[PDB]
Amino acid sequence: ALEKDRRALEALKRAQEAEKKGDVEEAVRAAQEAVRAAKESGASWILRLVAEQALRIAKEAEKQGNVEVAVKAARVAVEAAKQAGDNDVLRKVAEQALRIAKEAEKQGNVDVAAKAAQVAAEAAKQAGDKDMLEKVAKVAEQIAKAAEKEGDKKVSIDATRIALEASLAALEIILEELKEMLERLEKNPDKDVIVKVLKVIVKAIEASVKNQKISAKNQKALAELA
Amino acid sequence: ALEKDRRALEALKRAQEAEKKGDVEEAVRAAQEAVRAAKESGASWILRLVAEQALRIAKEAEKQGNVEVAVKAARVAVEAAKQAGDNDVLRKVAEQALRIAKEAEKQGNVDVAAKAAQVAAEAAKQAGDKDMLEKVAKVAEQIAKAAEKEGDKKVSIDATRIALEASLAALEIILEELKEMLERLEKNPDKDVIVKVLKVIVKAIEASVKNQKISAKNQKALAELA
Amino acid sequence: ALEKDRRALEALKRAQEAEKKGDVEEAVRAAQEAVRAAKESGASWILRLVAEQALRIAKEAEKQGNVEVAVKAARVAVEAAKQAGDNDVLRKVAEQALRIAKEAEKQGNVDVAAKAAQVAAEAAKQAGDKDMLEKVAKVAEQIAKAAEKEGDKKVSIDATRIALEASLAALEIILEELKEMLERLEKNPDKDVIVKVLKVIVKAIEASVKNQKISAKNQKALAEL
Repeated sequence: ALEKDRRALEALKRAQEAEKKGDVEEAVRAAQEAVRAAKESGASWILRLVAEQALRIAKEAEKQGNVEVAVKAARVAVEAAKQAGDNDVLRKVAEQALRIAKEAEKQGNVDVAAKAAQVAAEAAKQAGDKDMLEKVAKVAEQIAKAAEKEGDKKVSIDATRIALEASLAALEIILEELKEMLERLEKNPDKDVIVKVLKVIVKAIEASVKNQKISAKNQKALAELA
Repeated sequence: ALEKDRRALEALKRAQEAEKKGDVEEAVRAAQEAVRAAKESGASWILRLVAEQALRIAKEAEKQGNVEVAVKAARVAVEAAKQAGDNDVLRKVAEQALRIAKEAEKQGNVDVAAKAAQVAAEAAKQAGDKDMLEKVAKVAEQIAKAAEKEGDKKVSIDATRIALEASLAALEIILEELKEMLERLEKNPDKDVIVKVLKVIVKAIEASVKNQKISAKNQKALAELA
Repeated sequence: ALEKDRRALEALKRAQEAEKKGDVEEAVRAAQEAVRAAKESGASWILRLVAEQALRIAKEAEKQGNVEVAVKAARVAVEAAKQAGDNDVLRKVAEQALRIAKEAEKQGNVDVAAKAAQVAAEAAKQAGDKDMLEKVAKVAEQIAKAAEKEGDKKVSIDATRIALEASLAALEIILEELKEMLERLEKNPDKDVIVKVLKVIVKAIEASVKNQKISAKNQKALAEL
């Protein structure tokens, strides 16, 4: 709260050596202790550095391939921002985790591509971004179809699960926006408000039908296993 | 009339004598013979007794614990109340089975608890009580969450299946209520009727999201099996 | 031409002579050769002729009562009409594959009935007929209930999967009709257009509930093992 943040800054001082070099071993070890010691302190002012530093170690991990360790750095980034409560960094980690997922898809590593999609769905859910959640759901659907071609089934089933959980979360946000527009129509009836509510109902039916579309894929994946 | 029916009332007295003597097991065996002879006669009047009588045996067990015998008596009650067609008794069977299911959950027997939550669902769907069907789902979710901690995974799948079939039955009722409101919208196109139809659609979508969220939680219970 | 091609035309002629003879069984074997060679040509038409000819083999196999051969004839017709387009040919196959499904029923062959319902759901989904896809999903439900009464559980799971796929396909088509109705509401927003949009919204929710009902039964079958 007040008397243990200095232990994290010195753990951040032992972390920033990976700027001149490209070491990922000491970068993930320092990121583990940084996001850990900062979370127990509960000081959102030290969580803003470890979250931004994790974006710096994940950006360098994105270079030179290294997608296997880039997701481990984005996992640290989302854990720091999830407990801090900042909505802007969660949107940046979500968009950056999508790159790690699309890169790992090209690298042939669907396991890392799925793990990067989970982090992308992890930050987008907590931040409440409906446009990002549906995007993570469609990226996880491509990883699932890619794993189906790779004959993996291990990641394909987990990729549909992330696609379903991401699209289900976006369906809740649209549902909340529809009930916010419903209470606005109350005590204020108008043809312009009715049209605005009808447009949200269509968006909700669109997110529901796509959610059932992903739901049938996850049942299809489970049916191939059993 | 007087045969294949007198045998039903004799089984009721054989059950009534057991309730005062004890051993509710023998009371259910008599109530099982009663509902069998009552269903053969097809008299809705005798079916209301064996239903309300078997309900009494279920409450006799509740104080004695023995939730295994309570569900057997609640299944006889819901089977007799279903063939009779009296929704008042079916609404009482649903509430009593929720009690047995919550007590079997406190006792740790989540298997009997799920069987009781199934009996509660059977009664609430036959009577057409959406407010009870949504209530049954809440309990069947609690039993599923309870089966998660106990390690009994087969019950967790069966409990989420029951929470799904209850939410599904509630969605059909709201869908029927929506088609009646759409029927009153075809006649007299009015701004006030539109607001009421818009109000039901949001409730139908909100129930659909709750059903797809229960379905997603059920598929999560299926993907956990290694 | 001559090479690669023509091999399908001569196979179709052998099929036409087999239809005149009424062997039907051999007619499917030649038609299988014809649709494979026509895919090698990758040419519009030819396939269109193989699709329309194979339908006739499936029609005369209904008169013969050989529903087993009829589902292979419709499988070649749905595979040829899929590559050639012409959704009126696909709609013609789905109508014939449902007739095969009902004829496969009642006789007792629920496995072939499931194969016929898949073909009907294959054509109607490609053509985009929600009224046929809904009709395929209802017949696939009749196969699943009958497969339970006959005792074969593997066919019952396959029948519910086809029922869900044809029901999910029709739900996507109705969603597109609703999006088109919403865009017409944005350009002309008044009471009468709102009434028609709300009428489609009810049809979209009614299909969504019927799709979730089949999804739950497929999950129940997946809960086993």
